[PDB]
Amino acid sequence: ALKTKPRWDKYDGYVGNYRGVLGEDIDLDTEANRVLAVGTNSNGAIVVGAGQTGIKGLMIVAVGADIHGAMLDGGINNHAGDPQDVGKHGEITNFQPTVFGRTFGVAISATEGNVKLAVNGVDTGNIAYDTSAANLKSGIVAVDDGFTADDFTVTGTAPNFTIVTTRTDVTITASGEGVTVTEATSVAAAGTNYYGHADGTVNAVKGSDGVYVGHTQEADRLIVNVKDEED
Amino acid sequence: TAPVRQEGIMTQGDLVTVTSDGIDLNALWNSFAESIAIYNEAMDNLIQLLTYPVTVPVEPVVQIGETTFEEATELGVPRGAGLPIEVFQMGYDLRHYDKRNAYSWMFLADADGRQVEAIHDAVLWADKRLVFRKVMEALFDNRTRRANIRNQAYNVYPLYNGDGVPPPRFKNNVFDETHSHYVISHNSVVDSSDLEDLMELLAEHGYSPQAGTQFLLLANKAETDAIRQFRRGVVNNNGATAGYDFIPSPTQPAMMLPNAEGLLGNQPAPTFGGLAVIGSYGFWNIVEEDYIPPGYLVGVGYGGAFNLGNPVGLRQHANPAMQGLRIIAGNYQRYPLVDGFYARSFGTGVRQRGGAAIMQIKASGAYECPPIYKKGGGFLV
Amino acid sequence: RGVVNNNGATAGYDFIPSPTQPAMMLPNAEGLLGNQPAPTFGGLAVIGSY
Amino acid sequence: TAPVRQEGIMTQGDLVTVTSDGIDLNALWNS
Amino acid sequence: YQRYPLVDGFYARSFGTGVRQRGGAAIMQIKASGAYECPPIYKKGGGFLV
Amino acid sequence: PKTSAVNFPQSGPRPAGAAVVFGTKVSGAPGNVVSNNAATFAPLTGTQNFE
Repeated sequence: ALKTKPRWDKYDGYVGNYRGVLGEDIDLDTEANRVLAVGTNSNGAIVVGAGQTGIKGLMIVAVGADIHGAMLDGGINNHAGDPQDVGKHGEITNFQPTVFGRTFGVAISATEGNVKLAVNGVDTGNIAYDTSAANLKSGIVAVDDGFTADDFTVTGTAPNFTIVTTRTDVTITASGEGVTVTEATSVAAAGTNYYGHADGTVNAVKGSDGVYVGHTQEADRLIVNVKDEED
Repeated sequence: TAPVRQEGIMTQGDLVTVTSDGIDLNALWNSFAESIAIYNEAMDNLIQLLTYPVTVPVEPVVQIGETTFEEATELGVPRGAGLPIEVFQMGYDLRHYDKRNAYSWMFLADADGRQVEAIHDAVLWADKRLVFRKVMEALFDNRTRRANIRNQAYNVYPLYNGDGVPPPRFKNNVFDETHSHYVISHNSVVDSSDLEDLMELLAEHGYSPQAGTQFLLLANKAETDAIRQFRRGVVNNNGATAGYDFIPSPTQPAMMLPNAEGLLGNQPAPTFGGLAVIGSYGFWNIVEEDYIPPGYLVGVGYGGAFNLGNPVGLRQHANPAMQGLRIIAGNYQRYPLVDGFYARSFGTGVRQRGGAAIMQIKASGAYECPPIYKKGGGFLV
Repeated sequence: RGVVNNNGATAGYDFIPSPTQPAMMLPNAEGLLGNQPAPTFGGLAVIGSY
Repeated sequence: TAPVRQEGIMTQGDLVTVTSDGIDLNALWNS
Repeated sequence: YQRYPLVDGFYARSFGTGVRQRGGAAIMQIKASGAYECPPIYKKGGGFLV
Repeated sequence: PKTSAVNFPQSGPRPAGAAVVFGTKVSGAPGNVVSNNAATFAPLTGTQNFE
């Protein structure tokens, strides 16, 4: 048709897969129809990411869409205080990793002079082949497009940087010679261990906070078996 | 009964049996039936006055639609004409509630049928307390809800609350987007003035004694014990002076008529719908009701030229099998466990948004929903 | 009703005399809004109601 | 608030017709 | 105009007015000083609607 | 209000064999005072004109 989207295939509901209530509203553009790593806050309530307890399960907020492909707003399973289902043991099919915003690797091929990047196709002010991480931020912010500093993050050292963003509607590219840009990408990989994080993302990498949530088999599936986070 | 809730699988040792000294405890489950009946009659009288089956009227928007003649001439011709039209609709929410009961095979081997019938009855009692809470919460919680039908998202509304279509103009009263029927007294104790200020919220839209509108005031004992003191031309709380007499109903204890003139008002019938009326003040029939929390007045209009009705629309699920309280077979069936479910689905919304008003009696700040009728607070009154 | 009695307390009601009490004049020809109490309760004699 | 008069030849674009979502606005002129 | 591209039609009325018994009625305006004013809603040149 | 939107609750047939997933309706339930006093909101028309 056009897209498949993650769903519980096996979820029992008597074996410590549990009902709770949300502590917060779920973002329908950013968090619905995704595999969310979840904990509980200092009240009885489900939160995306590490609450008071750390990660205790996975949640899929299943939401329909209109015939034009937008999410149905008036749902009863996605606002604060709505009831939701959290799984520790089960299978998720049409599985995909979960990531928030956009992130771009920038790297400079030039060893002298200046280079140029485009934000949503409009060109940035010139930046040195040795600009500071502070001056990629200042360059990228400084165009009359209305995004401003408030929704960019930058980190790196002169040869390369990561431009992170919380929004989906901003795209970085190269436009001048002497610089290359790749958006990061995530897709499920067969025979891999997946890991929930304090953000609520589910990824193949355990950093300093990753809590094992399951392993895939064939890439389109996840066998969920949450090694619950502990103190 | 006490606010204590055992949950989980019923096991041996959760059994009730005749005691060693011969007390048949399984005879005693119905021992609160009188209090439950007094609670069942109070809720049913309120539900029958506050609620009605939903309909979807097409809401009229008043339009200009002007045209005029001009003076004719023997040569030449007059100008043309044309007219506008516009309308809207309002909707209702729906939500799903359930409960489970579960027994071990050892429990079911030894149990008296009277014990599992008591658990059934106590679930049927928790069902009333839920549907009554949602009827009250639909009127008391001044927050706007969202719902979806035919892929369209729409607001579900309480009384006028500063959201949605403003009230239409009436005579010279004209209303902006912020207009609200959730108000405060501005004083820590109820005045006769507050019963005038509350009446004005219905009368500003034409729902009025002149229009033939009947009025009901629901209040707690905490307020009615002040309202019983209102004597015409005598000062009350906060320097207010009562414009009318409180008139006791035929059921109340008698009073000496204090003046040759007689009391300014009319003596009410002893009931409004099924509720027991304590008396009137001005045009309000006053009902004593502990299901209204202390420090709140609820004024409701009925009838008149505007044909006011019950404020809250009740929605059932479109599937015939989804309707009423239903008992459902569980996933565990024989051994070692048996389980079963109870489920209800229904919802609410206010279409007639001006026909009632709520006042919180306090000095300052916005109106607060009483916690007992706030949406997130629980499943029992 | 509305008159302060002992210790600063104000009455919510009138004491209403029973039919066995001596006659009295009232400011209004209707006298009472409501009835006088019945003159006996059980087998005891009632002086009035409050 | 104050009245306005539409005047001219009634054209297409002055038509009132059944809405995208099926409201018969032409049942309502007597309102 | 009768078929295509236009159709039109007219409404017409003819009538008028006057007073015979000139003394049989009177109008007072409530004001401190100056002449009687015809109220603009009923002044002859002001329009064709009440 | 001068007319009401016609409600249309059965869009088509309903799936067979689901009759156990929904319970039996207990008859004497005290909360049935509310659902006896309720009706189906399923308007066919004007669904883009909720305001």
